[PDB]
Amino acid sequence: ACDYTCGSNCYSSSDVSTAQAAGYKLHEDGETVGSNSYPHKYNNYEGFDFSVSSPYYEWPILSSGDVYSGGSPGADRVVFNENNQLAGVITQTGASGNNFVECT
Ligand SMILES: [Ca+2]
Repeated sequence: ACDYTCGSNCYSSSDVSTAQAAGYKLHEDGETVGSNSYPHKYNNYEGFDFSVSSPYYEWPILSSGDVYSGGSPGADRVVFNENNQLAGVITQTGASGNNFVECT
């Protein structure tokens, strides 16, 4: 079973914790990786109901289980906040342009 399903990508709770730990470390180090500079601020224009408060940051999560190191980020992402609390798992998959949709 999937703890989080983004389009056709299945994710376990272990996948999301491994991702978030990598992103959070980069945020503490004031560093980024990839052409689009991740992690970077996430604005919740879509009004997703997060039970953790902002500021929020996004980091790519990959379908392969590897942690993101540069190269193609895919469409999925973890969103965490300033206290290193998980907000939710989101995707561009099924969404136009600059929208996101939640992972289910
Ligand atoms: Ca996995």
